[PDB]
Amino acid sequence: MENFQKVEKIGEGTYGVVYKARNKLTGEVVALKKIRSTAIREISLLKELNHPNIVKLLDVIHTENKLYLVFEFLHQDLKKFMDASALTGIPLPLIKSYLFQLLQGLAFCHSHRVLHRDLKPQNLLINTEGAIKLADFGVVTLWYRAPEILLGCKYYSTAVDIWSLGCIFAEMVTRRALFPGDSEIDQLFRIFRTLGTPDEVVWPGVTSMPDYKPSFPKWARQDFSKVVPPLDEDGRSLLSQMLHYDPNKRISAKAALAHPFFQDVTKPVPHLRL
Ligand SMILES: O=C(NC1CCNCC1)c1n[nH]cc1NC(=O)c1c(F)cccc1F
Repeated sequence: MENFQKVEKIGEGTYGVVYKARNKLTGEVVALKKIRSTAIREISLLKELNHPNIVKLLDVIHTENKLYLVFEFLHQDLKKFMDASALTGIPLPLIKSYLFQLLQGLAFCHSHRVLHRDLKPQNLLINTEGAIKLADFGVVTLWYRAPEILLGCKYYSTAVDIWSLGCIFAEMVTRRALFPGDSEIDQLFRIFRTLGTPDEVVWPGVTSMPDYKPSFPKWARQDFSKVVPPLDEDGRSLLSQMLHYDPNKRISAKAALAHPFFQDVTKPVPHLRL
Protein backbone atom coordinates (compact mmCIF):
# COMPACT_ATOMS: atom_id res chain seq x y z
CA MET A 1 0.00 0.00 0.00
CA GLU A 2 2.74 2.55 0.95
CA ASN A 3 3.51 2.17 -2.71
CA PHE A 4 0.87 4.82 -3.40
CA GLN A 5 0.44 8.50 -2.85
CA LYS A 6 -3.13 9.67 -2.24
CA VAL A 7 -4.14 12.63 -4.38
CA GLU A 8 -7.74 13.22 -3.36
CA LYS A 9 -10.81 11.46 -2.05
CA ILE A 10 -13.07 10.73 -4.97
CA GLY A 11 -15.90 9.18 -3.04
CA GLU A 12 -17.19 7.15 -0.16
CA GLY A 13 -19.51 4.16 -0.24
CA THR A 14 -21.06 1.18 1.49
CA TYR A 15 -17.96 -0.96 0.97
CA GLY A 16 -15.17 1.55 1.33
CA VAL A 17 -13.62 4.86 0.39
CA VAL A 18 -12.29 5.60 -3.10
CA TYR A 19 -9.18 7.71 -3.76
CA LYS A 20 -7.40 9.07 -6.77
CA ALA A 21 -3.81 7.95 -6.14
CA ARG A 22 -0.40 7.78 -7.77
CA ASN A 23 1.85 4.74 -7.91
CA LYS A 24 4.86 6.03 -5.96
CA LEU A 25 7.18 4.08 -8.28
CA THR A 26 5.60 3.78 -11.77
CA GLY A 27 3.89 7.20 -11.73
CA GLU A 28 0.63 5.51 -12.84
CA VAL A 29 -2.53 7.29 -11.64
CA VAL A 30 -5.19 4.90 -10.37
CA ALA A 31 -8.38 4.80 -8.29
CA LEU A 32 -7.59 3.13 -4.97
CA LYS A 33 -10.56 1.60 -3.14
CA LYS A 34 -10.03 0.98 0.60
CA ILE A 35 -12.06 -1.83 2.16
CA ARG A 36 -12.78 -1.66 5.91
CA SER A 37 -10.93 -15.88 2.52
CA THR A 38 -13.91 -16.41 0.19
CA ALA A 39 -14.08 -12.68 -0.54
CA ILE A 40 -10.42 -12.93 -1.52
CA ARG A 41 -11.18 -15.74 -3.93
CA GLU A 42 -14.06 -13.95 -5.66
CA ILE A 43 -11.97 -10.82 -5.82
CA SER A 44 -9.22 -12.74 -7.56
CA LEU A 45 -11.81 -14.06 -10.00
CA LEU A 46 -12.58 -10.43 -10.82
CA LYS A 47 -8.94 -9.81 -11.78
CA GLU A 48 -9.48 -12.19 -14.68
CA LEU A 49 -12.75 -10.61 -15.77
CA ASN A 50 -11.14 -8.31 -18.36
CA HIS A 51 -13.19 -6.42 -20.95
CA PRO A 52 -12.94 -2.96 -22.56
CA ASN A 53 -16.26 -2.03 -20.95
CA ILE A 54 -15.26 -3.16 -17.47
CA VAL A 55 -13.06 -0.89 -15.31
CA LYS A 56 -9.77 -2.75 -15.16
CA LEU A 57 -8.84 -4.18 -11.74
CA LEU A 58 -5.05 -3.59 -11.82
CA ASP A 59 -4.12 -5.12 -8.48
CA VAL A 60 -5.52 -6.53 -5.25
CA ILE A 61 -3.46 -5.70 -2.15
CA HIS A 62 -4.40 -7.67 0.95
CA THR A 63 -2.58 -6.29 3.99
CA GLU A 64 -3.11 -6.10 7.77
CA ASN A 65 -6.91 -6.58 7.79
CA LYS A 66 -7.11 -3.91 5.10
CA LEU A 67 -8.03 -4.69 1.49
CA TYR A 68 -7.05 -2.32 -1.31
CA LEU A 69 -8.45 -2.65 -4.79
CA VAL A 70 -6.37 -0.83 -7.44
CA PHE A 71 -8.38 0.25 -10.51
CA GLU A 72 -7.64 2.03 -13.77
CA PHE A 73 -8.64 5.69 -13.25
CA LEU A 74 -11.38 7.33 -15.30
CA HIS A 75 -12.13 11.02 -15.13
CA GLN A 76 -15.90 11.12 -15.03
CA ASP A 77 -18.97 9.03 -14.05
CA LEU A 78 -22.37 8.93 -15.74
CA LYS A 79 -24.20 10.46 -12.79
CA LYS A 80 -22.16 13.67 -12.98
CA PHE A 81 -22.26 13.66 -16.82
CA MET A 82 -26.07 13.38 -16.77
CA ASP A 83 -26.27 16.25 -14.25
CA ALA A 84 -23.93 18.28 -16.49
CA SER A 85 -26.00 17.52 -19.64
CA ALA A 86 -29.27 18.28 -17.83
CA LEU A 87 -30.18 21.54 -19.56
CA THR A 88 -29.59 20.07 -23.00
CA GLY A 89 -29.74 16.28 -22.55
CA ILE A 90 -27.24 13.67 -23.71
CA PRO A 91 -27.46 13.44 -27.51
CA LEU A 92 -29.31 10.29 -28.65
CA PRO A 93 -26.46 8.83 -30.68
CA LEU A 94 -24.33 9.04 -27.49
CA ILE A 95 -27.08 7.48 -25.37
CA LYS A 96 -27.26 4.67 -27.90
CA SER A 97 -23.46 4.23 -27.94
CA TYR A 98 -23.31 4.05 -24.10
CA LEU A 99 -26.22 1.59 -23.94
CA PHE A 100 -24.65 -0.69 -26.63
CA GLN A 101 -21.26 -0.66 -24.86
CA LEU A 102 -22.80 -1.48 -21.48
CA LEU A 103 -24.77 -4.30 -23.11
CA GLN A 104 -21.43 -5.65 -24.43
CA GLY A 105 -19.92 -5.41 -20.95
CA LEU A 106 -22.92 -7.18 -19.45
CA ALA A 107 -23.01 -9.89 -22.18
CA PHE A 108 -19.35 -10.55 -21.23
CA CYS A 109 -19.90 -10.78 -17.42
CA HIS A 110 -23.05 -12.79 -17.79
CA SER A 111 -21.46 -15.33 -20.14
CA HIS A 112 -18.92 -15.88 -17.31
CA ARG A 113 -21.74 -16.22 -14.77
CA VAL A 114 -20.80 -12.93 -13.07
CA LEU A 115 -23.63 -10.61 -12.10
CA HIS A 116 -23.10 -6.93 -11.30
CA ARG A 117 -26.17 -6.65 -9.02
CA ASP A 118 -25.91 -2.91 -8.33
CA LEU A 119 -25.78 -0.97 -11.58
CA LYS A 120 -26.31 2.80 -11.26
CA PRO A 121 -25.11 5.93 -13.02
CA GLN A 122 -22.55 6.64 -10.26
CA ASN A 123 -20.76 3.31 -10.98
CA LEU A 124 -20.59 3.78 -14.77
CA LEU A 125 -17.37 5.55 -15.68
CA ILE A 126 -16.59 7.47 -18.85
CA ASN A 127 -13.48 8.73 -20.71
CA THR A 128 -12.72 11.31 -23.41
CA GLU A 129 -12.62 8.55 -26.04
CA GLY A 130 -16.36 7.77 -25.90
CA ALA A 131 -15.93 4.64 -23.81
CA ILE A 132 -18.20 3.74 -20.90
CA LYS A 133 -17.39 1.05 -18.36
CA LEU A 134 -18.90 -0.97 -15.53
CA ALA A 135 -17.38 -0.38 -12.03
CA ASP A 136 -17.98 -1.50 -8.41
CA PHE A 137 -18.98 -5.04 -9.19
CA GLY A 138 -21.03 -6.32 -6.30
CA VAL A 139 -28.52 5.45 2.10
CA VAL A 140 -28.40 2.71 -0.55
CA THR A 141 -30.19 3.81 -3.74
CA LEU A 142 -33.05 1.49 -4.68
CA TRP A 143 -33.95 3.33 -7.92
CA TYR A 144 -32.37 0.69 -10.20
CA ARG A 145 -33.40 -2.40 -8.18
CA ALA A 146 -35.21 -5.12 -10.18
CA PRO A 147 -38.65 -6.12 -8.84
CA GLU A 148 -37.71 -9.77 -8.09
CA ILE A 149 -35.03 -8.53 -5.66
CA LEU A 150 -37.60 -6.22 -4.00
CA LEU A 151 -40.09 -9.14 -3.82
CA GLY A 152 -37.57 -11.26 -1.91
CA CYS A 153 -36.19 -13.64 -4.54
CA LYS A 154 -32.96 -14.95 -2.98
CA TYR A 155 -31.52 -16.54 -6.12
CA TYR A 156 -32.00 -13.90 -8.73
CA SER A 157 -30.37 -13.96 -12.19
CA THR A 158 -28.38 -11.87 -14.69
CA ALA A 159 -31.81 -10.38 -15.59
CA VAL A 160 -31.50 -8.01 -12.61
CA ASP A 161 -28.62 -6.21 -14.41
CA ILE A 162 -30.76 -5.83 -17.52
CA TRP A 163 -33.53 -4.21 -15.44
CA SER A 164 -31.07 -1.72 -13.87
CA LEU A 165 -29.70 -0.83 -17.32
CA GLY A 166 -33.21 -0.27 -18.71
CA CYS A 167 -33.80 2.14 -15.83
CA ILE A 168 -30.57 4.00 -16.66
CA PHE A 169 -31.43 4.10 -20.42
CA ALA A 170 -34.83 5.69 -19.58
CA GLU A 171 -33.11 8.23 -17.30
CA MET A 172 -30.57 9.29 -19.94
CA VAL A 173 -33.45 9.84 -22.38
CA THR A 174 -35.87 11.77 -20.16
CA ARG A 175 -33.33 13.43 -17.83
CA ARG A 176 -35.36 12.21 -14.85
CA ALA A 177 -34.94 8.98 -12.87
CA LEU A 178 -37.56 6.44 -13.90
CA PHE A 179 -38.48 4.96 -10.47
CA PRO A 180 -37.02 7.22 -7.72
CA GLY A 181 -38.17 5.16 -4.70
CA ASP A 182 -37.12 6.17 -1.25
CA SER A 183 -37.99 2.94 0.50
CA GLU A 184 -38.49 -0.66 -0.64
CA ILE A 185 -42.27 -0.37 -0.78
CA ASP A 186 -42.17 3.06 -2.36
CA GLN A 187 -39.75 1.65 -4.97
CA LEU A 188 -42.03 -1.30 -5.55
CA PHE A 189 -45.16 0.84 -5.74
CA ARG A 190 -43.59 3.38 -8.07
CA ILE A 191 -42.82 0.44 -10.45
CA PHE A 192 -46.38 -0.94 -10.15
CA ARG A 193 -47.89 2.51 -10.86
CA THR A 194 -45.98 2.78 -14.13
CA LEU A 195 -45.80 -0.85 -15.38
CA GLY A 196 -49.00 -2.12 -13.69
CA THR A 197 -49.28 -4.27 -10.61
CA PRO A 198 -47.84 -7.60 -11.76
CA ASP A 199 -50.03 -10.71 -11.58
CA GLU A 200 -49.90 -14.35 -12.65
CA VAL A 201 -50.81 -13.35 -16.22
CA VAL A 202 -47.69 -11.27 -16.83
CA TRP A 203 -45.39 -12.96 -14.26
CA PRO A 204 -46.21 -16.61 -13.42
CA GLY A 205 -45.02 -17.42 -9.91
CA VAL A 206 -45.13 -13.78 -8.77
CA THR A 207 -47.83 -14.35 -6.13
CA SER A 208 -45.61 -17.00 -4.55
CA MET A 209 -42.67 -14.68 -3.97
CA PRO A 210 -41.58 -14.16 -0.33
CA ASP A 211 -42.53 -10.48 -0.05
CA TYR A 212 -45.51 -10.53 -2.36
CA LYS A 213 -48.78 -9.46 -0.58
CA PRO A 214 -52.26 -10.03 -2.05
CA SER A 215 -53.04 -6.71 -0.42
CA PHE A 216 -50.79 -4.84 -2.94
CA PRO A 217 -52.93 -2.13 -4.57
CA LYS A 218 -53.85 -2.93 -8.17
CA TRP A 219 -52.66 -0.28 -10.61
CA ALA A 220 -53.17 -0.46 -14.37
CA ARG A 221 -50.29 -0.15 -16.55
CA GLN A 222 -49.15 2.96 -18.47
CA ASP A 223 -48.12 3.27 -22.13
CA PHE A 224 -44.39 3.73 -22.78
CA SER A 225 -45.20 6.60 -25.11
CA LYS A 226 -46.01 8.37 -21.86
CA VAL A 227 -42.93 6.97 -20.07
CA VAL A 228 -39.95 7.92 -22.22
CA PRO A 229 -41.02 10.46 -24.81
CA PRO A 230 -39.58 11.26 -27.32
CA LEU A 231 -37.69 7.99 -27.66
CA ASP A 232 -38.45 6.35 -31.01
CA GLU A 233 -40.30 3.05 -31.42
CA ASP A 234 -37.15 0.92 -31.67
CA GLY A 235 -35.85 2.41 -28.43
CA ARG A 236 -39.23 2.11 -26.69
CA SER A 237 -39.52 -1.51 -27.93
CA LEU A 238 -36.09 -2.41 -26.55
CA LEU A 239 -36.78 -0.63 -23.25
CA SER A 240 -40.06 -2.51 -22.78
CA GLN A 241 -38.18 -5.80 -23.21
CA MET A 242 -35.50 -4.74 -20.68
CA LEU A 243 -38.34 -3.94 -18.23
CA HIS A 244 -40.41 -7.15 -18.56
CA TYR A 245 -41.56 -8.19 -15.04
CA ASP A 246 -40.81 -11.90 -15.56
CA PRO A 247 -37.00 -12.33 -15.33
CA ASN A 248 -37.32 -15.26 -17.72
CA LYS A 249 -39.02 -13.14 -20.40
CA ARG A 250 -36.71 -10.11 -19.86
CA ILE A 251 -34.29 -9.68 -22.84
CA SER A 252 -30.72 -10.97 -22.35
CA ALA A 253 -27.73 -8.68 -22.99
CA LYS A 254 -26.77 -10.74 -26.04
CA ALA A 255 -30.23 -10.60 -27.66
CA ALA A 256 -30.46 -6.88 -26.84
CA LEU A 257 -27.30 -6.27 -28.90
CA ALA A 258 -29.18 -7.63 -31.93
CA HIS A 259 -32.17 -5.34 -31.44
CA PRO A 260 -32.93 -3.02 -34.45
CA PHE A 261 -32.38 0.03 -32.21
CA PHE A 262 -28.65 -0.63 -32.70
CA GLN A 263 -28.69 -0.96 -36.50
CA ASP A 264 -27.33 2.62 -36.78
CA VAL A 265 -25.18 2.69 -33.61
CA THR A 266 -21.95 4.77 -33.77
CA LYS A 267 -19.33 5.89 -31.22
CA PRO A 268 -19.56 9.69 -30.69
CA VAL A 269 -17.19 11.39 -28.22
CA PRO A 270 -18.71 13.22 -25.31
CA HIS A 271 -17.79 16.78 -24.53
CA LEU A 272 -16.14 16.57 -21.12
CA ARG A 273 -14.86 19.51 -19.11
CA LEU A 274 -12.26 18.03 -16.75
O1 LIG B 1 -14.27 7.03 -9.27
C1 LIG B 1 -13.54 6.99 -10.25
N1 LIG B 1 -13.29 8.09 -10.98
C2 LIG B 1 -13.90 9.38 -10.65
C3 LIG B 1 -12.89 10.52 -10.78
C4 LIG B 1 -13.55 11.85 -10.40
N2 LIG B 1 -14.72 12.11 -11.30
C5 LIG B 1 -15.74 11.03 -11.19
C6 LIG B 1 -15.13 9.66 -11.52
C7 LIG B 1 -12.90 5.72 -10.67
N3 LIG B 1 -11.92 5.65 -11.59
N4 LIG B 1 -11.62 4.33 -11.70
C8 LIG B 1 -12.38 3.59 -10.87
C9 LIG B 1 -13.21 4.44 -10.20
N5 LIG B 1 -14.20 4.18 -9.26
C10 LIG B 1 -14.63 2.96 -8.90
O2 LIG B 1 -14.13 1.90 -9.34
C11 LIG B 1 -15.78 2.95 -7.95
C12 LIG B 1 -17.01 3.51 -8.30
F1 LIG B 1 -17.13 4.05 -9.53
C13 LIG B 1 -18.09 3.53 -7.43
C14 LIG B 1 -17.96 2.97 -6.17
C15 LIG B 1 -16.74 2.41 -5.79
C16 LIG B 1 -15.67 2.41 -6.68
F2 LIG B 1 -14.50 1.85 -6.32
